[PDB]
Amino acid sequence: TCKQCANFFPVPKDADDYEAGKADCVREKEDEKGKYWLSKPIFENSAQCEAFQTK
Amino acid sequence: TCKQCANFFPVPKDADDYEAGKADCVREKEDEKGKYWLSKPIFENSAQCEAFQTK
Amino acid sequence: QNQPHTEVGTARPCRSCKWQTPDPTDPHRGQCTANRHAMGGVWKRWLRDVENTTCSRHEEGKLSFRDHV
Amino acid sequence: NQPHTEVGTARPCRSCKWQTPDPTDPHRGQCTANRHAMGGVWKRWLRDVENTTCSRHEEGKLSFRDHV
Amino acid sequence: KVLEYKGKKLNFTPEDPAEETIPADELHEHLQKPSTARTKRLKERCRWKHASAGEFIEKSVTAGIERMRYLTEAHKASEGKPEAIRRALGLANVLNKSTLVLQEDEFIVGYHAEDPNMFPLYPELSHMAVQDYLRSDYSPQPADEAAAINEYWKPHSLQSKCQPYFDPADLGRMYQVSSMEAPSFASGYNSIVPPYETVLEDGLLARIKLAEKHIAEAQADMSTFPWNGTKGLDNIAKIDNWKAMVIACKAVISWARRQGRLCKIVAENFETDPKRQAELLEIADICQRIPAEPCKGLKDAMQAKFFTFLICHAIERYASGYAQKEDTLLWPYYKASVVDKKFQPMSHMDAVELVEMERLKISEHGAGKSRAYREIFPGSNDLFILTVGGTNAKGEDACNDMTDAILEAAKRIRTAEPSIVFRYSKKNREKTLRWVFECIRDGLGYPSIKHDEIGTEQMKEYAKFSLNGNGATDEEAHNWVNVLCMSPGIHGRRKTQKTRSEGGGSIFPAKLLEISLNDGYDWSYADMQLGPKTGDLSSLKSFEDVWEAFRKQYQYAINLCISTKDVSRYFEQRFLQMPFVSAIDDGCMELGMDACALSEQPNGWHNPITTIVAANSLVAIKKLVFEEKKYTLEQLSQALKANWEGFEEMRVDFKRAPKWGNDDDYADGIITRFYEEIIGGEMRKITNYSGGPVMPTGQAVGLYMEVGSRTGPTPDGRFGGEAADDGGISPYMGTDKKGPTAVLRSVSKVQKNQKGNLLNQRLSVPIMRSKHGFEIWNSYIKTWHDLNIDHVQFNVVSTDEMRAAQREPEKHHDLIVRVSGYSARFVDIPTYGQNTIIARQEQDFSASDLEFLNVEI
Amino acid sequence: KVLEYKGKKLNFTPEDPAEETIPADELHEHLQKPSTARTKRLKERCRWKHASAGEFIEKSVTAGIERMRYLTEAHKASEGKPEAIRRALGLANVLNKSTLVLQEDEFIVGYHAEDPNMFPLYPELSHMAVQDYLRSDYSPQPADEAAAINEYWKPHSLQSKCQPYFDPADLGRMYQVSSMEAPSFASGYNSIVPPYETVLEDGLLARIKLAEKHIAEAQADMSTFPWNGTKGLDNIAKIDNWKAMVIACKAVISWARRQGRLCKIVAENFETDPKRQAELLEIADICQRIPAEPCKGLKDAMQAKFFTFLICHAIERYASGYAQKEDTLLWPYYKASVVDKKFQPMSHMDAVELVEMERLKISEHGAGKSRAYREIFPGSNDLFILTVGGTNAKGEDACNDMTDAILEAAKRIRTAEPSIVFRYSKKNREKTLRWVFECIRDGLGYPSIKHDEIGTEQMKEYAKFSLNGNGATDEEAHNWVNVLCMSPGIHGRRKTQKTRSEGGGSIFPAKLLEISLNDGYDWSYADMQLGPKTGDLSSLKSFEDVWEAFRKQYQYAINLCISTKDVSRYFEQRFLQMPFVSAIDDGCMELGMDACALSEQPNGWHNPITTIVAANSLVAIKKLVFEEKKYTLEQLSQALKANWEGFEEMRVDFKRAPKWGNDDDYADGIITRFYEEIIGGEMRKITNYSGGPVMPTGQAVGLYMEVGSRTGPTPDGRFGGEAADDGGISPYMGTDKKGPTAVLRSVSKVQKNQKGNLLNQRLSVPIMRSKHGFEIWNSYIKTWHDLNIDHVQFNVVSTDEMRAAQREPEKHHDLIVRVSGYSARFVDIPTYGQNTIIARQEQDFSASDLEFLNVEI
Ligand SMILES: O=C(O)/C=C/C(=O)O
Ligand SMILES: O=C(O)/C=C/C(=O)O
Ligand code: SF4
Ligand code: SF4
Ligand code: SF4
Ligand code: SF4
Repeated sequence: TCKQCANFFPVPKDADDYEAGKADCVREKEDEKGKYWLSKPIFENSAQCEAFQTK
Repeated sequence: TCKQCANFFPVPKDADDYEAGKADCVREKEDEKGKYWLSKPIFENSAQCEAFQTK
Repeated sequence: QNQPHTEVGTARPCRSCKWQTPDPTDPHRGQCTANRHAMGGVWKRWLRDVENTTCSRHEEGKLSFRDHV
Repeated sequence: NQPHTEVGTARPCRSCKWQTPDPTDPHRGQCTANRHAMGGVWKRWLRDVENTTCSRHEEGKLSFRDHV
Repeated sequence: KVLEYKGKKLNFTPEDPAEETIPADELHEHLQKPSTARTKRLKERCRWKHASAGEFIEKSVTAGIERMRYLTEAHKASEGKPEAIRRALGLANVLNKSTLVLQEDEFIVGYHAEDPNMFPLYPELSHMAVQDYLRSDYSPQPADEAAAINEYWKPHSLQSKCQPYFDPADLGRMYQVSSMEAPSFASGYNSIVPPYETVLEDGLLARIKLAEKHIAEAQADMSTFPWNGTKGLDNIAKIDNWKAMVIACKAVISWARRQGRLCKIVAENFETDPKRQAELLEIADICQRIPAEPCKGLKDAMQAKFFTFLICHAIERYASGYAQKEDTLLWPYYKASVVDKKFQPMSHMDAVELVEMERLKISEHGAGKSRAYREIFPGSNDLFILTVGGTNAKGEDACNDMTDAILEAAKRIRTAEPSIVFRYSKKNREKTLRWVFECIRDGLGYPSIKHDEIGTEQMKEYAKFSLNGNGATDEEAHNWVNVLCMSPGIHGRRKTQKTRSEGGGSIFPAKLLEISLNDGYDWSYADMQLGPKTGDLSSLKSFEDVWEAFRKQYQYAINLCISTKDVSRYFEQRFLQMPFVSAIDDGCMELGMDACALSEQPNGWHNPITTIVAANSLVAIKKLVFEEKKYTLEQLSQALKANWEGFEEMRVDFKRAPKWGNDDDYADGIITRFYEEIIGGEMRKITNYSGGPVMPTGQAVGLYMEVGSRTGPTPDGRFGGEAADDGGISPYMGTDKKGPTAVLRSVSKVQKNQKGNLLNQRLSVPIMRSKHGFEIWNSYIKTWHDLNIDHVQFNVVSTDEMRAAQREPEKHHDLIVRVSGYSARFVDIPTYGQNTIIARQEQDFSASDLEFLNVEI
Repeated sequence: KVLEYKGKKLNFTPEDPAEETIPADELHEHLQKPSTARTKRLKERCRWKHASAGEFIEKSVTAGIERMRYLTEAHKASEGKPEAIRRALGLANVLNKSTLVLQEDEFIVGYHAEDPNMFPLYPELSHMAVQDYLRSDYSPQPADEAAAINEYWKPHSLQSKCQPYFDPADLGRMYQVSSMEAPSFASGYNSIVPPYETVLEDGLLARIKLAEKHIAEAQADMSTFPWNGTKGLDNIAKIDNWKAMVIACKAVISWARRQGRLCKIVAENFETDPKRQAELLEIADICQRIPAEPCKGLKDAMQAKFFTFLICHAIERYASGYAQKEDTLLWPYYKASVVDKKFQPMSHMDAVELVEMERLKISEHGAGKSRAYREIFPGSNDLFILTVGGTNAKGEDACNDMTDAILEAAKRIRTAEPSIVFRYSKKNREKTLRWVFECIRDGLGYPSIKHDEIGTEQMKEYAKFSLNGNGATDEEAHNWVNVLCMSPGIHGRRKTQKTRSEGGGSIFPAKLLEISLNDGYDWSYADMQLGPKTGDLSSLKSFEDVWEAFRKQYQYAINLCISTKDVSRYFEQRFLQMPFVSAIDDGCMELGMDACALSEQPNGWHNPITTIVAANSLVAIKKLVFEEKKYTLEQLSQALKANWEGFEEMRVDFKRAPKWGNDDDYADGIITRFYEEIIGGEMRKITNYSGGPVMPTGQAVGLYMEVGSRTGPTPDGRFGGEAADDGGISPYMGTDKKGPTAVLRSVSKVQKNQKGNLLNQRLSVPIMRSKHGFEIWNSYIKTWHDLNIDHVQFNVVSTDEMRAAQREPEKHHDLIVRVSGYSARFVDIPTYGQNTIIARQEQDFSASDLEFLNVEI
């Protein structure tokens, strides 16, 4: 799981930090101040989170 | 239950290595070559072994 | 009386008093800011123990930043 | 008759009586099976004692008198 | 007002006539003018993380945990490896596994925590600081994991390594922050002057290639016959250091590129505005090429500056400050982008908007410092102090259009941080001076003015003590910036200051005076022996005896102050290596040494805070107790122990005694000796790790309020818990009645053994907003420069505006005041500090004042 | 036989007439004469732990676990502390939690393992050695805990610290032990010369008081105003070292006193014999006062010596050897006890019995060394080499009654270890000389003879290179002992060698010549490139080309050897501190430095083993290949690849080429150039950690067997796997055909660029065991001294007794033979080594031989 999320962007092959199956989990978040985005390194085989949107 | 063994010799209070309840467990052994003695530091409340001599 | 005294395991510690702020270096210590002169001075007292200390002026709560130094 | 690589051989160089562990790295070995008639023990080095075997493999261990 | 000057009638009416229709108690709410709509939105949406009284102003600010977790993981995995390589691996793990943040309307991107409302923590520096964070309402979560991290790091923490070499009584005295500031190893507080120039010119790929070339050469030397054991073993530490640099630099490049990748992803998948998408793609390409490659334009330079700041001040290690020569550092890229339009072509206002965005990004930088330093900078995130202006190597004016862009952005956006320091020279052009005055007349409190020639001569003097003989050259000596608030230091590709252990930290004369009058026993705060037993009251028979008692107290305290710093440096270079900072330093790269081990330019100093309170107390003791025998020392001690209760007449007598800043010959005579013979003279005898002297950089920076609360009543007439003097050479509150020129002449008298002193002055608002004021301000600066005073800073805020702000904070949120050494949002300062700021005399100028100042209207 | 000398008739009939009634094949089984019944009982029940072929001879010998267990615990608990204090804490934990052993009939008590049949292991040195032990039949138990201990220690092991700084190919070449001995960091092998004098003179309580005084002075200096950062930080490492010294010394005192308490307990609760009870009480009181207090008598001195040896060679760290000037060190206490009868009154026979008991205790000392060093000392526990004789500081004879007591105990009790070295001078009295000849004529192999003047001049020359200018004085230079087998080094309270990293390790010229003839590729053993590609055979057009190829190989190898040793020392002083050794060294205590950091007396050296095989091969190559052009280099290489199969005529031709030890002008000229120009010449170019030169100490020590088995066929006439020469300068076995005097002249020709060269000679049994033995042996030694030869050692055994011992091993248990630098029980030597020893030429003295020696009957 945690692979067909709309927030799952596989790391390009040419990237300095590329590993087999690694990806960025990029979300969009918003509080009273503004709207921001969070990019955390995850892998293709990883646990999904509460909000899974199918790609 | 390691206190009333006949091989339990309390460390003197004046000794450099004295601690509360510390003692020497001195046993005698013998093999084909000769007879020797072994002194291991143990404590008053400690696990007993197979060779517990009463009193 | 109004000055701090030692009470072992007190129900009203300096830690929960609104007049106290933790020490700038050691969180086990404290600063008692309950001696507020009429001319604005905050005559702090040092607290060696914030868990077993109390005085008559103990008030549970927490002051806003405006009321501290 | 020469040593060869055999993955997971049933008789490794480790258990052969002609072998003694390398003086520095126990993963390596010394094959002492080439004993000249004039007394020389012409040892050969073994990179791997776990996946190596030859025809002269004999399970056991010589006494120290038979080693160098 | 109206001033009669040489026959002319000077009318003090605001330049902008519409200011006559704005009420005086809300003026500063109508001065901000963001250059573009984007910077206005950013100022409105800004995530301020100001701290005061030891807690954070906003309930949304909370500590992060990602840095602690990943550093702990890397440290557990790197056991047995060289400590420098272990530190490089820790930074690499943090950078590789950290969450990156991108906010709306941002152009300069990047953050130092996993969430825009958070800040990182540092369990490797001081375990007591993390422990205080755990007991706080803004603790990292989950709490049990953070507690396990702190328990794991405690035996390896810098505090645990430094503490075994000092008397526990000494450390107990220090940690109270009453007579001496706590050592940096106990708190984790720090500063740094990063060599941005190397990053902007060379790019990290070049540094990696250089380190690899050095590594290969060293290994070949190690394999060269015939081997020499007395020389070859030197290569081991060099190879360890260079491998650490390679690891750290590769990690930083990967980190910046992952940030750029996040930009591209948000452009292609999350953002709807095509203009915003194009901007995000541009930023993504920038972060792709920067900082791996050299900078080609101004946007490249600013992004590289921000990345380097994040690594050097937040990620690799905590370090307060924003030290940099921003205009000189950015000028080549301004000329490439704005003047020549060769790469990243922009206009001057584009650069103004860029500097605005930089100021806002700094305004969003929460500092994960300890409680002590969440107390002593009220109304601000942290200390962020940049330097502009000055002179170049050939002694010519260094002002340029980039200086004007920085000053215009700071005037427009009205943000407290970062504060600005302007090195003033007579060579400085008048247009930039008009911009500096524009910032000052608006009440921002910055730029503070520093004497350029004094700083350059100081740099030259310190360079002589260099251990390897590679101190700053006479040409390099002109390139200096303030390290944190007040102390000059070299900026450039080499020889910059790398740690607060080199210079920094404070000592408080007021508490020392109080305990000198009590045989070294602090009865007022801790009820404990705080100093040596200099003598009981019966032993202090003459004034010279009190003088010598204070001298003994000062010697003991300052010795502990400098020795703790030098021990901290000893253990920093061995266990707290900064391979990234070492990689971007030409000296560290050439010599294969850690940034803390190598020290080519000495800059040792310590800050005397609350000096003027002790000085005025000494003057009053000499006047009334000894010379006139009006009161005995025992009477004074009885009254002080009573907090002047029932001794009010005596308290007023001591208060009205001659004070500093009135051009009084009696007070100034004693106080100049106090500054040069004791404060500077005794501290000068100490030598630091770099082989240079340690000289006083007087300042207060908020401690004057905290120390005063911990200090008891003083012969100066202060009650117990009353605030101390605002600035190191500044006159005490409501003690100056002779006007601004008299204060200047008193400050002029002390010229010996001081590396720096801070003067805080409050100027009249009507004169400043009047057309006449720039000429008066320029005249004051010119007189101050001829006076040879080291520094001056100006606050121009009506008490009415401040009183209204106290009553209605939400209405007055825009207003900014200056505390000593930095500027703060008034509504975020506690009432104690607000009242110390209000009580500062608003100086009015007479005819004789202008005549002394040589004003030509 | 009967030899006629200058008209007088010399008949070689045994002194002891009963020797005519003892058959020749069992002689040495009837020579032991223990002085008392107690030492006889100890000799019969002795727990020998002899080793051969990499394994232990007896199945009762097995590894211990207590040392690994408690060292691991202490190391896990001491994280974050200074490494020296961590090492002191590890030693303290081992000493406090160890099982102490007391055996029957013992007077000198003490052990280094939890069981009298066991030995400790060293997971902190080399993880590969512990892994080899785990795979062995003598593995520590429980096995899983020992494996977990090794897994914990691997990242922190010294091997893991040294290996990252060398090409893995280079280290792979070293680790084969074929052309270069493996570096000490890879094996854990080590040596030391303990400063027993400090322990025996001062007692550890004095050292503790001294260290505490130094600590207090350093801390007070650190708190002295004004602080100096360039000087005060030097106190941190000194305070750490002195605190480590206090910890280690208190632990050792407590450990010795607990041993004495075990003695008293066994006396009061387990022993029935009242004589034994009184003896145990005496030993208990000794262990109470010793080594806490200074020694007062001979028994005190011996118990203290043995305790210090246990700590310095087994417990705190592994260290081979028994280095000490035993007679000089023990003489004051012998004079106090035996001569003056002031404390512990004894007779001379009592001291003889004491030294007997000491020799038996050393015979019971199992060495937990790695497999490589369980291979190369066949027939012995380890290397134990003490030195007696020599000259004092004034140059006068150092022989005394204690020397004769030591030699007499070695004569009656027939134990292989410890071996004895006798520094010979013309000043040496004739009474001691006969005691020396008494030992040699019995075939014990020891005492070996060393040139006193050469060693003293060597100490002066090395002292000139001392980095801190504290080299040995001309008076101190007379006090020197052999470190292990052959290398001189200073003994005393200061400047003694503390680690093998200073000097030691081997390099093998025979394998180097083989790979010189094969472009650096070892086809015979590993089928791998073992050295640089110096050139193919067609490129070696001249003999000088072969010479230069060998020189390049030798340079590569020797550079690797010395660099590995120096890197090992760097990491030893940083992570393997020895605070106990530092405490008993006056220099380390005075300077507050670790024993591995300070090096006041340089002693760098390396051992060329298998030199004569390469030298004879070069002589044969020049003879037949180039000068006579009888064979081409390609023919010779083809023969070598065929192991001389079908090339027997060529093999005999190369064997019949001129060889070393026959006084051949051609061979000796080439070989002397080989010794002085290459073996010594290239090595001295290299400078070690201490700043001194590195000089060759030629010796074989059994390695000759192993390296010969790993070396392929050589142009000297060897088949593949045949053993090499038995000494540094000895002629190859069976190649000397001109008598002993020719061997002497040949050996004497080499005089330049050597630190030492081992000479093995076999003398005829009837001549040595006759009443004429002493005169002939003394004339031999006198001529050998006048010929300026570095060393000589003798074997007095007939081939028949050795063959009988090979056939009937269970009936020749007391046969002792000499291998190279050490003596072994013949029956514990593998058949390979036994046959190499048998093949040594038994020399006989002609009339002209005695005439050359100036023999006067
Ligand atoms: O680092 C400090 O304590 C101060 C620095 C400054 O004011 O420059
Ligand atoms: O340690 C060695 O290799 C040799 C030592 C000696 O012969 O003294
Ligand atoms: S962590 Fe959640 S948001 Fe991120 S990729 Fe997995 S399921 Fe999607
Ligand atoms: S360990 Fe065993 S023998 Fe020793 S005292 Fe305890 S029970 Fe007795
Ligand atoms: S309980 Fe009393 S002493 Fe403690 S903080 Fe509150 S007011 Fe101060
Ligand atoms: S299996 Fe063959 S190659 Fe391996 S050790 Fe035995 S004889 Fe040697």
